[PDB]
Amino acid sequence: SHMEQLKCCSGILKEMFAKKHAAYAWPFYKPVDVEALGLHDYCDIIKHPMDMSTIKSKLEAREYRDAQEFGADVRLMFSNCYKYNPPDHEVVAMARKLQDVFEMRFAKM
Ligand SMILES: CCOC(=O)c1[nH]c(C)c2c1CCCC2=O
Repeated sequence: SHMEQLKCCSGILKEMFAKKHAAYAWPFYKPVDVEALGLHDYCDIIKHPMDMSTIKSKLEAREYRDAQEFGADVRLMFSNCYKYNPPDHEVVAMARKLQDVFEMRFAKM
């Protein structure tokens, strides 16, 4: 059931937003503020920005046909972070910790 697997996707996103993961998930909660100092080049590098609130809205608006499409947006959000930032940036390590949560849940769904 595609409906049931999308309910699992909503459960994975709910955990990613949970207090347990907040110490490293918070940079991914909302769209990157491209007007902040140091982010003048974000829009030139990142063609398709993505964040957890936009994914939550896409789930609510039924913009994902299946778990594969939901997973693609979660992975786009982490890939944007890895592409934009230097490999030693604090946010890259936070993205890895959050991706560990996602990949384990997504694989076992
Ligand atoms: C202080 C507020 O910065 C953020 O929440 C935030 N989130 C992500 C994913 C990023 C940033 C800033 C650096 C670029 C980046 O990849």
